[PDB]
Amino acid sequence: SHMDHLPMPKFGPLAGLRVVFSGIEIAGPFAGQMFAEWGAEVIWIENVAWADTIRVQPNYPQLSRRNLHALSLNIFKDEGREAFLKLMETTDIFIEASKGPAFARRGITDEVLWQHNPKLVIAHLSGFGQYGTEEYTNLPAYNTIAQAFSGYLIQNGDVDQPMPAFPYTADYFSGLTATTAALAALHKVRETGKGESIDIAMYEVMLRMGQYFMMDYFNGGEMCPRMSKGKDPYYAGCGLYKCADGYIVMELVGITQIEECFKDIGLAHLLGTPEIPEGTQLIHRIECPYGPLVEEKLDAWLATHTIAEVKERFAELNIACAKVLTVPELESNPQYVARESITQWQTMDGRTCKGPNIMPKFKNNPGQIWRGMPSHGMDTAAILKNIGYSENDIQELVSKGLAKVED
Amino acid sequence: SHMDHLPMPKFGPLAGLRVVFSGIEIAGPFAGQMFAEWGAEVIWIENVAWADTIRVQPNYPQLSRRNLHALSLNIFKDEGREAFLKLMETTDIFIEASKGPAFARRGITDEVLWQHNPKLVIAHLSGFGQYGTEEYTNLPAYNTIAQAFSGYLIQNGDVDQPMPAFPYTADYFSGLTATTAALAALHKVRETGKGESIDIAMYEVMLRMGQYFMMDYFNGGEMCPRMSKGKDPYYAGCGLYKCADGYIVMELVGITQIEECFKDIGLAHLLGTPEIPEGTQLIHRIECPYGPLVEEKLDAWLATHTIAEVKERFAELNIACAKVLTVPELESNPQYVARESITQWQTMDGRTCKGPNIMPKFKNNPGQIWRGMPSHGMDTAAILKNIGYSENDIQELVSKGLAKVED
Repeated sequence: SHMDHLPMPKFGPLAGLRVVFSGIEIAGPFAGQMFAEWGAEVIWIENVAWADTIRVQPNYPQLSRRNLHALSLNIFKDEGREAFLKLMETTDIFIEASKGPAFARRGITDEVLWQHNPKLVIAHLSGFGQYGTEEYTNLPAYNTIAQAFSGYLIQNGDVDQPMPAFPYTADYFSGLTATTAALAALHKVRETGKGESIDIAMYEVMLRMGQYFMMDYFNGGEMCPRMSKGKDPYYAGCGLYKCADGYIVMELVGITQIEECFKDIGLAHLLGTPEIPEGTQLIHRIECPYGPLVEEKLDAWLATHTIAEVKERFAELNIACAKVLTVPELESNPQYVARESITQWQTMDGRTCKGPNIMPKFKNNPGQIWRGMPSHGMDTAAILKNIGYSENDIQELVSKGLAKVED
Repeated sequence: SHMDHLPMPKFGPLAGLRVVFSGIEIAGPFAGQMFAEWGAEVIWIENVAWADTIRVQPNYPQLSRRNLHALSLNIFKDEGREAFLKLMETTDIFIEASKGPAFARRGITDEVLWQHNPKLVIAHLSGFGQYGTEEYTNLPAYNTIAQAFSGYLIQNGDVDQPMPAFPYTADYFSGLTATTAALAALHKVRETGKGESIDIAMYEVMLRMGQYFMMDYFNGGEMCPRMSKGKDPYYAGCGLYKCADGYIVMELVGITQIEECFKDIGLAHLLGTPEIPEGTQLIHRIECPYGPLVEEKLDAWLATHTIAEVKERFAELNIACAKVLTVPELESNPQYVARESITQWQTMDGRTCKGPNIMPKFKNNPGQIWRGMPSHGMDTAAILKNIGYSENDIQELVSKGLAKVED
């Protein structure tokens, strides 16, 4: 009835949307919790005997589990499964992260889910997909493995040292993709009244994100080299450089930009040559015989100049650049301050917690932080009551080990 | 009327949705084109005198601009602005990437957009946001700058060499976020009938993606160190390692996993000590005095073993691992083959093009590739006719330099 709902402020583009997620750590819960940043009612399912392993992390979970309601229920066993499937009847979106088609193996097929709610949007997040070969389909999902398997890892790092993107980059791309896809499927529901199942394989997500140069390989050209110390694989004066008192990123692009920079770095005599003709806008480091010399002289000029000096000079010449900010430099940055990009909120246990604000910024229906990370099973009793369980019913579930209520 | 629509197959969760985007290169167009992967009608706006600079890229645009309709129109000038605002009247989502609030500066405020369509969802993608300080707000958007400004760059790379995530990682996270947020705002429209404006600042996107360890810094702990050659900052036996014939990623986690691996690598005598007690599941490299020795012996054992040998042994011990696949190894991988993860389609000029399939995989309404990348202004005439312009009207726009039709 009208009294049977979880209380929370009405806000955001997703007010009134009912999302439930089953999963631990980053990828799945990130996908689920994003809905909550933007106003949805999101229920975080944890197992009864053991909580989400994210909780071991000392601070991150205060951000990654904010705005959530906590259910602790064994969704695969007896009366716990009955409770889970009852919950599905009023759920709009269900997100789960598993080792392949684990839900189907345990008897909760999409068919079973749709029996309880034909409108349900189901997002399955896995390392290798819901179907494929016997060898790969049921393997564990890890960010490093997804990067390794997708060709993402091999293109990150230094010339002679590949490295993964950090931190847990594949988990975030995959989780975000799941949010996106579920919202898209939701659109279809609002016209047809028929749900959807989404097969998000982490390696396919990362495959797409690594295509900029890989498309050359697939279509008759060559795969790009890895960066050298964060410098562009192809274009001189682009990427990461070291100054006297820290790092900068820069983009040496444009006629006057190249002309005046060359003069500064002692290479004026290279201008107007066949190798660097009048009107050159971009220097290809491999194709141009002077590529390595340009880098040598650029490094030397930057090495003896401070970031402020470099920024001042690059501002004069309209060369796009930015200091590589260290973590201690973010909070006091005037743009961060003006936009309240880092904010504070209260934890459930009375402490001020610091971290990023809601992103992005919706004008008419902005997101907000309305509750800190909940404890294990904190909202179990309320959720079960809302879907028709008596106090006696809930007690029975708890004694049978099928649910856990508040600490 | 019913005859005034752009022809395309009905498919995907987003069939019938009308999306328009203004922008070049990656971030904005990636956001817009994703809608088209999943069935939406998406119109790509290009300037009249110059096309999207993405077109200079030899192969990537065949992937990044597939499934699109091409409009070439000067949306800020005279009759071109009139045409653009008329188009907005039947558009569901407008995405634009600009240097801050450039649209408002040029007279196309959100207020003006909503005058023509009060339901419109507007997504503004920029480097530093739609508001803030005079110093930062109107600066150019670059992937490297976003990584530098957000604390993402400083945490990627090697101990003594920071590097950006590759390729153009911030452009993809930011574009994807814009898609997600626009789809969320779309939900709100379908109940209230009122549109939304979304301020997606690239640095705020990347700020969120780099929080796993940064949340410790903000809340009384320490920022993590950078990885050493792709190895986990904290946990021994986790991350990237070099074998005899290539690289692997691994996860040394678990009691028997550590016990039997130690035996293999010549460290059996370290088991059952105060430093590595019976029942150790995870080795903290900094806290454990044997951390460096474990790495030394692990490197040595892996260095003399092939990937097949390592995989075979790690499969026996239930240690999660994967070969770092090179780009040439993807197509023939049995999982890629089974899932058709890499596919082919026809370009507009009659050639077979190779690249990733649609991701993710929707069960009931799968995405498909229905058209190759269009040419500059290819669909201008059709789009303008649909919104009420005569052949004479279009000719007038073309002669005035306000529109470009097909080559």
